[PDB]
Amino acid sequence: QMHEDYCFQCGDGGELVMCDKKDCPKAYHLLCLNLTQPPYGKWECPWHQCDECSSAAVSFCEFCPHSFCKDHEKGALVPSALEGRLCCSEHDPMAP
Amino acid sequence: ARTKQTARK
Ligand SMILES: [Zn+2]
Ligand SMILES: [Zn+2]
Ligand SMILES: [Zn+2]
Ligand SMILES: [Zn+2]
Repeated sequence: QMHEDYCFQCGDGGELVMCDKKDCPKAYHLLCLNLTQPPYGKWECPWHQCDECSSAAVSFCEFCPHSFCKDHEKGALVPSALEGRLCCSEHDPMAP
Repeated sequence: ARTKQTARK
């Protein structure tokens, strides 16, 4: 399984916990998850949960863990200047 | 969950 060597939340390296969701490459500082110790056993990272509701996410910010279910995707993501990678409202689409 | 230690920018 491939994972990034930098935290998806803050962008820096260090002690990172890795997502167990199939094919998810995301890794995170515990601090950046608002956790004080690694989750025990199989763990799915915050990218798989909708920002707006309790449903699983299906549409993803490519620059941070924000993501959205089918009911919340419209208008929550826009194609960025970086190869059309989708970004949430927290990034300048011209320089994500 | 598994952890690793990488270089910190
Ligand atoms: Zn972090
Ligand atoms: Zn994940
Ligand atoms: Zn939702
Ligand atoms: Zn984002």
